[PDB]
Amino acid sequence: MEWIQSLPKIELHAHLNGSIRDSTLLELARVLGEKGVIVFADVEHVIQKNDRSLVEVFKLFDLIHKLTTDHKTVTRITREVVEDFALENVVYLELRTTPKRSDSIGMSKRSYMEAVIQGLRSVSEVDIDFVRKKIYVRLLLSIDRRETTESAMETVKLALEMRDVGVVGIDLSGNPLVGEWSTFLPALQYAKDNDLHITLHCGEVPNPKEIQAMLDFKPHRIGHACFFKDEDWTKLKSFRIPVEICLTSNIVTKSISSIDIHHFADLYNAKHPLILCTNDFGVFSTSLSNEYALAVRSLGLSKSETFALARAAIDATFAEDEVKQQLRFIFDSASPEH
Ligand SMILES: Nc1nc2c(ncn2[C@@H]2O[C@H](COP(=O)(O)O)[C@@H](O)[C@H]2O)c(=O)[nH]1
Ligand SMILES: [Zn+2]
Repeated sequence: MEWIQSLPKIELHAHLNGSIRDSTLLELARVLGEKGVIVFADVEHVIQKNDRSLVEVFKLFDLIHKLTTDHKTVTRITREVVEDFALENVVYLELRTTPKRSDSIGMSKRSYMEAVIQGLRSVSEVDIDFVRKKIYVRLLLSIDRRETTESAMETVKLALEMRDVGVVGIDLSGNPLVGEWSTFLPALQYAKDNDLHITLHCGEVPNPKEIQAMLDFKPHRIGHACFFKDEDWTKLKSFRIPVEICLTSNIVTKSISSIDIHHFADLYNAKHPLILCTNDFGVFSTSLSNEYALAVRSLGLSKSETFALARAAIDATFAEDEVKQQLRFIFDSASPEH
C-alpha cells in the first residue's frame, strides 16, 4: 500500500546476515562456485527449499555464513541493507549482527565490525547518520547462544570500545534450543552495568524457567515472546519491557500458528509497548512496509492509529535524547499529512 510505504518507520530488530538481497546471496554463491569452494546447485537448492521452520532456518544460517564471512562481503551487505531500509522510509535502524572470528582469513570480531563500519561509510544513495532520504543507523552486537561466557565477554568489550561509531547495545540470539542462560547472564550483566542497552530473544520456544530468568534480568527490550504464559505476561506488563514483534517470521518459523491469534493484538489492546520489525527480511521474503500492512489489516487500524503506533517506537530506541528529538521532529513533519 502506498501510504504505508511512505510512512516513516523505525526498525529495531533486523539481523544483518538475515537481511541480504536474494540476488546478492545467489551472486555470492555463483562466485564461490566458480572458484570451486562450493557446489552451486546444492547451495541454490538449500536456499530455495529450506522450509525456514525454526529448526531448519538455523541450518540455512550456517549456509549463509559460509557464503558471507569475509570483510569485503560484510561491507557490501551492510551498505545494501541500509539502502534497502532507507528506500522504504525507515528513518531509524538498529542493525544487529554477530561479530565473527575466522583465523584462516585473518578475521577477528573487531575486524568484522570494522568491515561493518566501512559498509556504513560507503553508503551513497541516501544520507546516513551512524554516530533524498536520510536514515539514522545504530548498531547492536549479538551474542550467539552457541558461545562461551568468555567469548560473550569479548563481544561486550568490543561493543564498549565501539560506542564511538554508534554501538548502543547488545543482543542475545541464535538457536534457542542451544545453550544456557547462566552462560550469558554474567556477560549481559557486565554490559548492563556499563550502560549498554540490552535486548533479548525471549520465548521463541517453550521454556518457562528461562523466560522468567530473562524477565527478572530486566532487559530494555525483548523479541518474539511466542510461548509466554500468564505469569510471564503479567511480569512483562508490570516491568514495561517493549516487545519486538516479528509477524512474518513468527508465522513461517511456526512459533505462532496464525496472525489472527498473534499476541501483538493483546499487547496493542493492553497499551503495552510493541514495535513491528522484520527480523530477517531476506530469509523470510518480507519488508517492514509489508509487516505494517499485515498488522494494519489484522488490527483494522486507521491511518492515524498506524501513525501513532509507528511514532511510539521512538521511545523504545536505544539512541541518545538528541536523536529521539530529531525523530519526533521527523514524525511530526509527516503527521498532519494523513
Ligand atoms: N534465535 C534467533 N536468532 C536469529 C534469528 N534470526 C537471525 N538470528 C541470528 O542472527 C544470525 C544471522 O545474522 P548475523 O548476526 O550473522 O548478522 C543467525 O546466525 C542467528 O544467530 C531468529 O529468528 N531467532
Ligand atoms: Zn531475531
